[PDB]
Amino acid sequence: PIQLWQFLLELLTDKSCQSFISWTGDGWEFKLSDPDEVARRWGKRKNKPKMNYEKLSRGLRYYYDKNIIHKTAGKRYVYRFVCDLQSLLGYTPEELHAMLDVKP
Amino acid sequence: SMVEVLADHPGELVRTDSPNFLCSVLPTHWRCNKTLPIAFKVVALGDVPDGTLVTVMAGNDENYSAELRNATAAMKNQVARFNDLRFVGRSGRGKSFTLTITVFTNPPQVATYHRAIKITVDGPREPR
DNA sequence: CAGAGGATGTGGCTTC
DNA sequence: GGAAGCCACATCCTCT
Repeated sequence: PIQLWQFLLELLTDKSCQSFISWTGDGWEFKLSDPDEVARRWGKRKNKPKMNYEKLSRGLRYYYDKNIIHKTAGKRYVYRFVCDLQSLLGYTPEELHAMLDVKP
Repeated sequence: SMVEVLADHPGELVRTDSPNFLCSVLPTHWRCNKTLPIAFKVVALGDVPDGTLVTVMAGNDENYSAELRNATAAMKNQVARFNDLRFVGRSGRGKSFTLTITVFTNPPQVATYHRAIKITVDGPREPR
């Protein structure tokens, strides 16, 4: 059993995926630069060949209430974890950025 | 009066613990936050002037006071037609909510519909 | 198009 | 073990 936000967190902590999903450099804010690739990989991980960005984002919208992820208004494909990731990862955003050579 | 009204529009009305009011039959088990198949209505046998407000509360041993939606209606020609009433709160495994209907006359009146409806996250569902 | 949210239907899991 | 609950989407869809 894997959840959308956990999956996005995996992609965001693997430097190989930085071409399609990456942190913005601002806190826990991230961007799906290539929404289709994330969707495809999300579809593959759940075994849902038809998965696309329109349905993956519906998944993200349900998180608005659960205070897990919020949208960054005005910036296409940009969201931000609002839960306590530091607590869960044991790293501040600045430390995690550095481990991944995140370019703001 | 009550006998004629129940026969007026047969099968769809049920008795409250109050002799001056009757209400729509509710499904035995329904999905929380889902629209009811039949619009819930409260009928007044005695005289209730139009405009009188009517509300419903739901609750039982697990949930003293359940979250509802559109739980307020206005009497018109002795009928309070709730526009899309909904049950958001859950009533607990194997349990049903008890409805308390309050008709805002002066003085207020209260009619009760015991063990009226079970509300769960899935609602009536096909066997797996 | 992107994005908010409502309405429904499913598979995975946990509780009795 | 199974029925009945809870969850997290997957799918569509209306609207801004």
